[PDB]
Amino acid sequence: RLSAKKGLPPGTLVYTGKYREDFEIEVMNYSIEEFREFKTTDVESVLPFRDSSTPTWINITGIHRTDVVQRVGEFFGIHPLVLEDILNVHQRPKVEFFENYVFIVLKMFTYDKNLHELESEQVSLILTKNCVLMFQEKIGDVFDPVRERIRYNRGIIRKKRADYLLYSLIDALVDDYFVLLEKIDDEIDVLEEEVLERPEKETVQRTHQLKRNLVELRKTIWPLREVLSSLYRDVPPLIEKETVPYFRDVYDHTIQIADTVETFRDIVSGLLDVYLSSVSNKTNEVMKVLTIIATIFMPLTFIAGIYGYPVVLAVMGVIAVIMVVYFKKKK
Amino acid sequence: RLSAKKGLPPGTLVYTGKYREDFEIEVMNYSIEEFREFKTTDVESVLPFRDSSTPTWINITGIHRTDVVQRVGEFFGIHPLVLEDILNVHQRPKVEFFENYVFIVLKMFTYDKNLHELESEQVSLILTKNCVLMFQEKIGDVFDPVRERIRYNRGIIRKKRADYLLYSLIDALVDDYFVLLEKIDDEIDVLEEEVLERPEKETVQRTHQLKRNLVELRKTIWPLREVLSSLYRDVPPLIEKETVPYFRDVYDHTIQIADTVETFRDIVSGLLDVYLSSVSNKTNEVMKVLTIIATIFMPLTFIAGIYGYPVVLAVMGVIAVIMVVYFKKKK
Amino acid sequence: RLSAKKGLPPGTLVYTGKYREDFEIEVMNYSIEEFREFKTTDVESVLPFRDSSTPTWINITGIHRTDVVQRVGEFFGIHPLVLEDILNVHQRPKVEFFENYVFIVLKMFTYDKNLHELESEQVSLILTKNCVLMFQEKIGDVFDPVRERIRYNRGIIRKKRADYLLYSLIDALVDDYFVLLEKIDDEIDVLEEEVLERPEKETVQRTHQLKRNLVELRKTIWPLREVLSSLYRDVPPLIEKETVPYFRDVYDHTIQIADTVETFRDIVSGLLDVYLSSVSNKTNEVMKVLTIIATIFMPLTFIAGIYGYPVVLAVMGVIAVIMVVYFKKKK
Amino acid sequence: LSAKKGLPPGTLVYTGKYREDFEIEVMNYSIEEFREFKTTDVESVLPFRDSSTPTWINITGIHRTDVVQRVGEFFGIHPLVLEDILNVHQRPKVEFFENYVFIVLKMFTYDKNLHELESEQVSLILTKNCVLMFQEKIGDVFDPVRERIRYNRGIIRKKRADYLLYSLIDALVDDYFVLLEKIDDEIDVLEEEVLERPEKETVQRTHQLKRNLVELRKTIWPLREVLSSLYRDVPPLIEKETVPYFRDVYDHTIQIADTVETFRDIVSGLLDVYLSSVSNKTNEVMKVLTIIATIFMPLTFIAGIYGGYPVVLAVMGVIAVIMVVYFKKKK
Amino acid sequence: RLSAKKGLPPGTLVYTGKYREDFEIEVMNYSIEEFREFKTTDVESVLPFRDSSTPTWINITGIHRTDVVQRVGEFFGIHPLVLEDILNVHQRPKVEFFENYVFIVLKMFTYDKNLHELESEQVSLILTKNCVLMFQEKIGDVFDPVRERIRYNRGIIRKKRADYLLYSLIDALVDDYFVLLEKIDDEIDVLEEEVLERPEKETVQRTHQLKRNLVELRKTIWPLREVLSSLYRDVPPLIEKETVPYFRDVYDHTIQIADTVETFRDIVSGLLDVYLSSVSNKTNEVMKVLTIIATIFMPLTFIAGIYGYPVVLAVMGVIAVIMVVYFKKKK
Ligand SMILES: [Cl-]
Ligand SMILES: [Cl-]
Ligand SMILES: [Cl-]
Ligand SMILES: [Cl-]
Ligand SMILES: [Mg+2]
Ligand SMILES: [Mg+2]
Ligand SMILES: [Mg+2]
Ligand SMILES: [Mg+2]
Ligand SMILES: [Mg+2]
Ligand SMILES: [Mg+2]
Ligand SMILES: [Mg+2]
Ligand SMILES: [Mg+2]
Ligand SMILES: [Mg+2]
Ligand SMILES: [Mg+2]
Ligand SMILES: [Mg+2]
Repeated sequence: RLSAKKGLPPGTLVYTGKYREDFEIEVMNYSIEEFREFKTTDVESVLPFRDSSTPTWINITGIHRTDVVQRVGEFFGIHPLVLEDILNVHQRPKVEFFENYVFIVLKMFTYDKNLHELESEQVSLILTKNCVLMFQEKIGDVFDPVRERIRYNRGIIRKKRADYLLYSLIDALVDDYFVLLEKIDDEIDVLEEEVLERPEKETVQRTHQLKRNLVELRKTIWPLREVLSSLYRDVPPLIEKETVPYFRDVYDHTIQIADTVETFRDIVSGLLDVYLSSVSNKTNEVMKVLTIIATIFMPLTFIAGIYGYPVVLAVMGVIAVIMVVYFKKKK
Repeated sequence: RLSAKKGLPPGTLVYTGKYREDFEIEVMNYSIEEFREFKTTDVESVLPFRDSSTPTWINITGIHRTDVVQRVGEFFGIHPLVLEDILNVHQRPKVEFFENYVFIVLKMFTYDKNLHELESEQVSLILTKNCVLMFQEKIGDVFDPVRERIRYNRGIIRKKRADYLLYSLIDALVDDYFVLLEKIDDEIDVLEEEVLERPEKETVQRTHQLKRNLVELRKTIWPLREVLSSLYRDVPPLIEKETVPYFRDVYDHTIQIADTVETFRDIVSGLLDVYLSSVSNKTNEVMKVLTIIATIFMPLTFIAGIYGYPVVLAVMGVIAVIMVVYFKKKK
Repeated sequence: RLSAKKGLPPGTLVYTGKYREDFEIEVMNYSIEEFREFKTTDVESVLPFRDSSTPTWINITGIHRTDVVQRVGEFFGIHPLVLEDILNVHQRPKVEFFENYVFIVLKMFTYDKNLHELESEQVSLILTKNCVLMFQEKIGDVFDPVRERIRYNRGIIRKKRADYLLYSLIDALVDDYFVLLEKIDDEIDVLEEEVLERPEKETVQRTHQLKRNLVELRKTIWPLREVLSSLYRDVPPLIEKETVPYFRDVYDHTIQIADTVETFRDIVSGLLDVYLSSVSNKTNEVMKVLTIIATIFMPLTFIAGIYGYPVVLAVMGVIAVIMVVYFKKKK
Repeated sequence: LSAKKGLPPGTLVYTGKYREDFEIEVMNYSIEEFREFKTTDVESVLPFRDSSTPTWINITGIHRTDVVQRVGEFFGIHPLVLEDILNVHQRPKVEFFENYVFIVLKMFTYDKNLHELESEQVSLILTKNCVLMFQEKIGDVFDPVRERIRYNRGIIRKKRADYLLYSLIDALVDDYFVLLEKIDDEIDVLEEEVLERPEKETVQRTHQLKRNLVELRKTIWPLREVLSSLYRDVPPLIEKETVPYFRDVYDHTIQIADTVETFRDIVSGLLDVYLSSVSNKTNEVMKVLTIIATIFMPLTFIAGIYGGYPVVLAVMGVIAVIMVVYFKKKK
Repeated sequence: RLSAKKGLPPGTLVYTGKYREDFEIEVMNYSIEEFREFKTTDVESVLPFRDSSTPTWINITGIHRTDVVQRVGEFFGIHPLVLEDILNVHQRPKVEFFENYVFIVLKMFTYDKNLHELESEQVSLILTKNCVLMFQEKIGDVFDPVRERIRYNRGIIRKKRADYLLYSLIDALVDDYFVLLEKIDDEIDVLEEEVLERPEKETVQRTHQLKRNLVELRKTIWPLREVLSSLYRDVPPLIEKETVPYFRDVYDHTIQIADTVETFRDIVSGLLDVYLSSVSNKTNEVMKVLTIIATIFMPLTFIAGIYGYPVVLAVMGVIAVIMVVYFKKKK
């Protein structure tokens, strides 16, 4: 549903999401020499991989299938509290370190331009033995470049173990926030136009909309930085002075992303005061126009009114040009 | 608000609340095999349970009955300073660890929609031997799902000891803040309508009212996070590498709740500036309308006035349509 | 008053106060069995008490008598730097722990309602041997309930030693901040009326006045929290696992008072923006009234003016009622 | 001027603005006797380096970089320190070297009525039995300290050179109280003009004061850190001797910081108070326009339809007093 | 030119910059005795210098030449992750310490006055053995004074080793921020003119522009302080109690720069509210002018209108001077 699933016992596997469309399993098992890869929708087929001596990346898509999550969960010996965190998708990103596995929760965003609105999808990962278990809400992810790298043997991914695969997955995900930040920079640039130039009713709507989107963004990003901070200065089954430099590089991007997001909160928050000033000033002009038209034709209509002749007209042009050369000392 | 109860000695048991309606004791004593449960209003009947070898949940409702709190207090060996903390309900949530008992104070909120106003109830808990003493201000709580779990033997609560009962009750209370958060989100959504759309006198009232409610909400939630932080990374008679994972899960929700509350403070604080801009932009129109009507009929009334003929009327139509085709360059 | 007392040597006893009215000494010496109490204005009479084996509370009122403070100071062996801190009354509250005495400086406030203005008095205390030396600026304090408790043997104060007397004195003073907070809450409640309802010139005065008063209040309360924090987690001649729980209870109120004060800063800071919005929105009405009256009687006065007949009056009523049934589509 | 770029680390440039005067001034003293003189020949003060009795060498006019160099080398002061002496745009600070303490402070001047504040840097070096002092321009706050050595007041003559350093820092810190007093006056004057004399130059002074307060805070906060460091640290500062004295300056330092925060806070609101005073006058100016408008608009119209007589005047007084008794329902 | 370079393996050397114009290498190898210096565009010629026993400063300009960076990188044994950080030009400044080298990334700014806009260039440094490798985007730097010092044997740079050269290069770069800060102080001084004096549409543009520039500036300066904080209290191959005092001096400038940047954020952020008030008040005055002209010539045009004689004119002068001596009680 949404943020209530109340009075249920601790271990209860409920998908609180909204995507119940697809379901797919996808394995990739690889070594320095060779690699295999397949999709199935039968779970019992991927369970043997728990015991590979070679890296495997099991990617379960469509976790609305709580049955499936439970089965994989029990088989790999994952705590029910963890499985529950997998299936509840309104949640702090986070990392927890257990005996024989690392658990990570991350968000993966989408921004629709022009209908200025942003959705997220939760991704969970579990490193354990030679496996990276991945859990997703819906088909469509940012991990495609990583598949190619295993498939077409690019980079060093094939030489390296399962922890480096975790790295590689996290790095693909963090990098995507750069795409997202670029799109948001464009809305900001568009919006600081309308503000001091197209003053309007729907212009104020979009400002607030962006501010709101930024707050949501900040809410994910700051714990995301903490995730990567934790992965970097910590380290159990992450082959150490080996992969640690790589986590640190993602940690760095994380810090960059956080900084850029603060920068936007900052720029945007002033934006309304810029609009307020653009409009109060458009008021000032309307006022001046009213006031000069008023200030000449008020006495002129008065002296023409005291009745009850080209010397009246002449006084009417004298006190009319001493107005206009007084609104040459302001206006 | 009874925020004063001054010049009384440290040990003094005064209920500073406002609920003096009901009174009830309710025991639930349980084990893996069987369970018993009853209500009474005679205190002497519950005191034997102090020495159970099996988990017990004594729940005393209506702590306006200071005499009752004193008796239970003294019998379980609870410090007078703690008993006074129980009866005084204007207070930081908190945890205090003593020799043979943990003491906890929490708040439990109620939001009345439409009459946009929020009340709270304090709940105190004392874990000690195999007991969870609970103290409440008035009938009606969030612990109902927990009773069913003991009654109908759901979950694992019956296999686990008194500390897990503590957990289970806190967990039930923390979860309720999610209900409350959802209701507040709705007011926020409703309010960012009226602000940029139904500009009004009572609209500004509700904004402030919400802001106020948010501040009160923040005041409780932040120390609440600290309560659950303390329970998690600490631990005396809380069967350790057993129940600790559970408190941690509540700790997490606490962090989520905190985060969500900052997000509302943030969104709402801007809401007045959104209103300001919605209104400064409106005034502008009333001004333009006044100014065009002014600016044509000011000189037209003047030249018609300098007379005190269809060539006058013709000049009056020429300088009237050169106005209207100049407010086609703005307005 | 006052505030500079420059280029004087370190040890210099100047009263920088403003109260030079009264002077009084008042002793209360007590034990489990019996108690004595008296007032004097002769100092040499109180000095023997330094060597009681029983708790004594010497209360010197009117420290403008720097001579007296010096005498008592030297006799109990109190550092001249401390005596100077006693007599200088613009000053962070604080605690300083010396060899054979604790020194404490606190403020004690008065809020005059209706003439919305707040004064304070400084109170100093020195625990040393079996004495609590108290120093005050002017007659009238909050310690009256404490006298009663010694006099009429209430509570446990008579069983306990001098440190518990210090506690009692501090506890009485902190509790008075509750009184003061309640009075401030009332001004806030009254002020958030005038803001969105009686918009006015003197209304803005009171807001600022209150904000100012709150800043002054925050300035004292935050270091007050630090005083009590320090007394609680520290402890020399404070009979330990005895009186510590009691300091801890004051510590708790201190935190509550701090929290409440932040809450007011928060609430009040928005209050001007509420007024701004209440006025920017009214201006609107005054504008519309001007604009309707303007917009009908501008052209009506023009056509009646083109003349220098019940078909003129009929056109004047037709275009007058097509206005009013157009301000039935707004206004 | 704070550019002096691409010069090697050791470069002695005076980046100040005061090149007027130059003077040396020694005061050497002991418990028994004291000598003091002025010179402008440096070689005369260098012998003092080896006193067994406290000396206070005060060099005024450090635009004389040659002099600073000579004293520097002779006392064995690192060129990096010497450069910090001559560069006057700089965080106040304390640096502890092998055989000396180095301290940099600011010393302010506020000119009332031309609401503007200048500073002068003071450096100090404690080393052996010397306190070297370096100033930009004649005129300092140290006069009371000279008298105390001259006229053997206080205890300065009994105590060593570290107590002299204290005495000098204490004199300088105290001066900030003078400066804070003067600033409190501007604040009190300004919160008049804001809600009472609304004006163009009123807004100027607000900003000006805000700016002054930011510069002030910039110096005061590191100043607190200087004194914090001197207090809880201590090498050649005769310990449980002079430590109490540094601590007392430390306290003033904290009081000064707290008072400055109080002003930042008070003043920051001050513009919103002005905004509200004006948006409201707007309201009044509006009402006045609107009543005058609303009666004399129709009255000028009916007198205009011609083209009756004390029956028109009577209708003109009726619809004129039904206005005024309608602006008895608002206004 | 973006910040997306997505789905590429960790080690990938892409120049994400925008300057592809020049390319140059420039070595300076020096010792106490003598020095050599040359430019080349052939890389293989500089590689031998890796093994100098004497300090060398290799400065590669035009890192768009990724091939060159790769070659120097591998030969000096620099990790591909660092190389990638060299070529990626959008990036937290930072320091990373590896086995046999220190890596540092810094920015180097340019402010164009009058077209109020600021660009930056990245500079990377690697201290390794007796080399400082420097990497730049485009010809033109701040390091010229440092070349002179080696060339014309000034300062102590020739006596000192490679770590002092690093210091010298970082010190040159940090110093330039003072130039940049001076230029920005000028815009602020100019802008707080236009705000309270030349109120205008393009005046608000520049304010925002400057705020934006400040935020970007702050983004670089803060991690910059962290860079130099890290170099100072850390230290591997930086000859310790030797060069550390020097890094500390840069550290200090860094702190100063940060403090100055906060000061500007602070000053500038209020600048819009100053403009708002300067304009709302130009509203207030325009209003008063309209309202006095209105308020006299409204009734005067009415009584001259009631028809249908020097006693009419006399009443018209009486009620015209009782207005003007009523706008001597306000206005
Ligand atoms: Cl790779
Ligand atoms: Cl359960
Ligand atoms: Cl008591
Ligand atoms: Cl050098
Ligand atoms: Mg749950
Ligand atoms: Mg009490
Ligand atoms: Mg969980
Ligand atoms: Mg605002
Ligand atoms: Mg003093
Ligand atoms: Mg308590
Ligand atoms: Mg330098
Ligand atoms: Mg320096
Ligand atoms: Mg003191
Ligand atoms: Mg990459
Ligand atoms: Mg990188």
